[PDB]
Amino acid sequence: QDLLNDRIILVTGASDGIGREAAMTYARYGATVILLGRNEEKLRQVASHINEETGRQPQWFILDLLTCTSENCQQLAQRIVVNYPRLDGVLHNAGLLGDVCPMSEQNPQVWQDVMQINVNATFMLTQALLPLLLKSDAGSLVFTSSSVGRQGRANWGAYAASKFATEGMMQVLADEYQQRLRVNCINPGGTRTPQKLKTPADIMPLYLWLMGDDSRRKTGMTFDAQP
Amino acid sequence: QDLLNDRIILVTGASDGIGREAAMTYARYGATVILLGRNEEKLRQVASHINEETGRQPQWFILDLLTCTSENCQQLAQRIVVNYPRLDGVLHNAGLLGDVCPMSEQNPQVWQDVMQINVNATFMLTQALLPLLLKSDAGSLVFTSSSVGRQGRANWGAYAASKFATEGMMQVLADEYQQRLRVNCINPGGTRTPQKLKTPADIMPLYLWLMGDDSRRKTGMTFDAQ
Repeated sequence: QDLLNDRIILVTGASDGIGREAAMTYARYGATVILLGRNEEKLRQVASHINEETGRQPQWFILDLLTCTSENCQQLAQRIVVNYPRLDGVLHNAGLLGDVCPMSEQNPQVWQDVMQINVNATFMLTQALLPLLLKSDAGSLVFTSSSVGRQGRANWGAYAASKFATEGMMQVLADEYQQRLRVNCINPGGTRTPQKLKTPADIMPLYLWLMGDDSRRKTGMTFDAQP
Repeated sequence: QDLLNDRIILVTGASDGIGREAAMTYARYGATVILLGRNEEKLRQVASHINEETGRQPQWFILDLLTCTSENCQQLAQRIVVNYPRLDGVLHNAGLLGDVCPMSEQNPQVWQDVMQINVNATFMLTQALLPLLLKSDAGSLVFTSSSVGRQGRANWGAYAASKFATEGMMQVLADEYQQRLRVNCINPGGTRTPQKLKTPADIMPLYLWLMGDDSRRKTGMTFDAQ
């Protein structure tokens, strides 16, 4: 089907399970996909597979969210502007889980890395990409949340803190961009990272819906890809 | 009165604003207060005023949440252990507001600093002080939140993200320390940097209540001062 024909969508963390699947799904539904990640070799392989499966070859760009500066993000936007006239969607799928252990045991360097990737670099990249999103007829900006971004639970430490921060950033952005951008979060749920869990392919309907026109009047919300 | 007699309470950001008022109020109600802050001159001043009002002189310790490492926080806790048998309360009042302006205009350096102070260093200091809090009969740990930690609103940028993170941290801690610590947030609301708004003295009732016995086994909650 053709939901995303003539839509240009950037996917971060594009080499991991959910990111790869989202990139492939968007391409299957007609999108021009841009892959972002740390490792050129993994991105090239993802792009090659998408091309084989869809006839569409995504371009890719390198950014390491753990260490990037705002200037690096601005340079990435500049590279995008040479080849693309707008972004219709940005899916922020990059992330670090970090330690799953009590607060008394959480490693402080790991905590700082989780916050730096999930919150600070995600913010910096969003800022760099807002002008391109504003050029869409209806840009859609999607962050990745978690159940522990809405109710903190024991052992989830930095990840929980970072996903609450993500919900808050999303809400601030949605308020600022009423009638200009749609800004929402997806909680993928527990995914096949065991036969008890759903696979990334199973949770794709919500990923598609948030990028297609059916969700144009939806902003400021957090959605569960499962339940 | 004597609500806080024989309670040892550590207050961060004690050298000004709400922190200074909370330290002075707790001491007036009988607490043994420990002042934490970045500025020695100001901490000495506050300690001197408290002594004038109570006849008991609080100790102070220097910690700068913008710059401190985990090891610095551990060393601070070692210094407290030399002087004190437990902590009955920790009130995290230190924070940075940062930029109030649209997300497209937020300065990324200021954003990083708001997150470092309000989230990372607040976490690292909490971690260092947990063993002391567990030595209380009923330790109470209190974070500072905001209305924009529950509903994000335009222009509040890093502060909002950091106060959302603060609510999440509080909730994780409250879940881990069920039946062991009281862990809650206070949203002070709009207070003194203006003549129209409440002063820090006016919002103290909630700050006292969370440290006194009448709030025992209230945990995992966020309160408006309000």
